[PDB]
Amino acid sequence: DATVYVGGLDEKVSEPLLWELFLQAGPVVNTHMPKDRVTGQHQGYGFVEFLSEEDADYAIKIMNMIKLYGKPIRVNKA
Amino acid sequence: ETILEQQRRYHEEKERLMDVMAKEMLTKKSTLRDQINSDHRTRAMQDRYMEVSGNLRDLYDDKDGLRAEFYNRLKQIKEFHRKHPNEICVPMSLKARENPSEEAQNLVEFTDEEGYGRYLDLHDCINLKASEKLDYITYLSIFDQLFDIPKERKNAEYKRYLEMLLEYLQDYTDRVKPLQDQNELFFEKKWENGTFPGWPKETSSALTHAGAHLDLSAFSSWEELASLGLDRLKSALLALGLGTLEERAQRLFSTKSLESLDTSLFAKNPKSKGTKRDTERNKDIAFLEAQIYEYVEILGEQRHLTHENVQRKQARTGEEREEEEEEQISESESEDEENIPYWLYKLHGLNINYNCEICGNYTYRGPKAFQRHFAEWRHAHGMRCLGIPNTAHFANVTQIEDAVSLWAKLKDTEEEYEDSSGNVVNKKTYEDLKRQG
Amino acid sequence: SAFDLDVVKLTAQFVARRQFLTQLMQKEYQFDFLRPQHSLFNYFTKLVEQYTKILIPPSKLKKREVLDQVCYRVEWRKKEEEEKEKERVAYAQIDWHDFVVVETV
Amino acid sequence: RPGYKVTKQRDSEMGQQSYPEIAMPRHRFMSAYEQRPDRRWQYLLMAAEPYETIAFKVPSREIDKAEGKFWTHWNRETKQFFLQFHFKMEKPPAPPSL
Repeated sequence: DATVYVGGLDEKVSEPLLWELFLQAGPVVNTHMPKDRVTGQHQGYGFVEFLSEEDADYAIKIMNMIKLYGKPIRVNKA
Repeated sequence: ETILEQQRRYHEEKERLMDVMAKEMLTKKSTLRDQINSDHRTRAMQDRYMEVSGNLRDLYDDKDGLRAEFYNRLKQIKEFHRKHPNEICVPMSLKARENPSEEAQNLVEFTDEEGYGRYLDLHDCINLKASEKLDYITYLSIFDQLFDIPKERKNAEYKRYLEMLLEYLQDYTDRVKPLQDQNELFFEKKWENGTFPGWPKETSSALTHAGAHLDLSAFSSWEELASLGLDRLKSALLALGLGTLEERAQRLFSTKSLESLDTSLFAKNPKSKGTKRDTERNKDIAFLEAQIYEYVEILGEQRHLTHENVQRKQARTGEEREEEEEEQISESESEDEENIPYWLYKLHGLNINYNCEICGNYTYRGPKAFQRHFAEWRHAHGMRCLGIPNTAHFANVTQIEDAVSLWAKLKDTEEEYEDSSGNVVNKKTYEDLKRQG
Repeated sequence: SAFDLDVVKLTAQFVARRQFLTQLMQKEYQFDFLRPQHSLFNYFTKLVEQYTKILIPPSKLKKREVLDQVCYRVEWRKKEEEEKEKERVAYAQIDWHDFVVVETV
Repeated sequence: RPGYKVTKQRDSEMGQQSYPEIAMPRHRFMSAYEQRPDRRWQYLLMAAEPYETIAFKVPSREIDKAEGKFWTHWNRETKQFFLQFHFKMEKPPAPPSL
């Protein structure tokens, strides 16, 4: 479970408000939030690696309460 | 004890069992069908369902999925029917109490376990859905009844008997297939065209062992049919019929191994000292021979099936035979119900052998990595679940032992009684003397 | 629940052989299950029946047959649901604005 | 009272000869408020995959709108209208509606 997939975001969000955002729950050890080079903008889906698995299963339970730019945030195991 | 209640519980349990084996017969009609078909060829009277039903594996309108499991459930139903027969047996063999029922009124207990523990004690399917076997027969295992070469009744292993047979004929001119050709002999051939002389010792012994095997195999592969019924049927056929062998030329044969002109001399020969001697010495063997005969007849389909198998395996190559064996094996041991930087790593200090003792005596290839083990999910699980709380304090030592004494290293007022002696007296103690005072 | 069970089954035992209970009620809130109002009453009607049954063949049972019986009991929707689902999908997924009428009533 | 009945006929194995892909017709009451000019009446539209849709104007506010015809059995199919009052002779390809 150490990693999660996160959908439905707005590009003003970046890797930092994800950092800050999910460490509110529990620390994101490895952050991945693609920067698209071609048009220089984000599609808004994320992958998160944690310290171990327990962090991330609690993360499955609590985790999908985040709302990025008035809008819904997908978090599921991976 | 009011017998009414006991007899009641009995009829109820019987009902429960009938319902269970009926639910089974429902999910997979084959269970009955299979059984019934065999029964058909033992007790000719038996009425059997429409062929269409059998094929489509349906009982009324719905065609059920085709299913080791069939046999399993058949043995389970076997033990169920045993229970039922027992209960049926024992069964064949007011204010006063309501007052005593008032006994021990004050118990805070929920009681939902009489029909539920029984219904449950006899139903399909672990936590949820892993093992089809009921709690009733949870330790029932077919592999302790069938060998791998028998494939739960598909084949019967006769290689062993081919060995013993070679030992019996004192040669090697006999091949597995020629041996099976010999077995085929078994209403008149096994009697009038015997492989060996039927008065030979080795031969009679062999025949005994083989007969026993075939019979046990028979009833083993068809649990659902009443074994005692079959046994008695055969025995009565043996006694009542078996001058059963008659020839228009030689007359009547006797299993004395001689013929007889007419029935008259045949009867007056059944009292003679000769026949008395023989029937008194070779009785068990004759009877066993007969059983081998009738049981092999009832298993003609299995005999053929195996002979076929033999020829196949025989005509295989090496790889083929190997893969086939693999298949038989898998079928045997399967659940009855399915669910470059070389100097870089030295410089950085990695790929160097190291071990953490508290974690599964685990191995770590780098010192930076092991230093990262100190803050981890699993490492903290071992600590905290071990009873050693997770904090930096312990972020050094690996061995389970030392941190136990470290955690032991990790983990009183005076209320003045009135006699001026209670300056040694504790708060709670003086409160207790408040309740006493 | 052992108490309730026991009293139900006892009053059911006597009630199975119906005047002793109708006298007990007038002689002695424990037997409140006697009225069809109290839910448990129903289960009561069961037990008594059962006991009434034991009085039936008080005769031995000498039951192949058991198997035949269980088969007959066995003998004694999904697809439909599926088809319906399909219908709902298509109905929901066709142009109700592609009109081409002929007459009127 | 008085009710309407429609008898819609379909192809005679002429073109349907060319894969269990939704292989009955469906009816719905549509308001003329939406069209590809004038409006104010309903239409009893009937549709089948290949063939073209069909409509029937219903000036009367209510006709044959019954009251608990059957004994409340719940296979919604598509809606109360379809199960309540339609028949699909699939063997002859005749759709009756009333």
